[PDB]
Amino acid sequence: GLLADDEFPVDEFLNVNLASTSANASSIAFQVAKLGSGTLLDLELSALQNES
Amino acid sequence: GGIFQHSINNSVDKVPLLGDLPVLGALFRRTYEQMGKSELLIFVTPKVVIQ
Repeated sequence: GLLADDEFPVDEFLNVNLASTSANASSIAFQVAKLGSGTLLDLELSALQNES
Repeated sequence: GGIFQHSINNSVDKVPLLGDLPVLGALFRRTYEQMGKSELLIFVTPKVVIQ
């Protein structure tokens, strides 16, 4: 109950934040959310490969 | 004289492994292709006016 503003700290949530930084990168993301025992875990992969 | 020009461009951006599958790959990639061609020529022809 300690912090005042509570919608979701999307940036304070993440442990490892090393996303592929581009405009055409493709991703996919998996989740496990209980909310009864509290546990939540998220995992997203992203990639890109081009040629010219 | 004259000037001749030609140009060709190709480009692909895809998903690292799926955008190469034989028939399904087209679901995982964008493809771009362009071609141009140009040609210029200059002629001259004189003639003596024989009245």
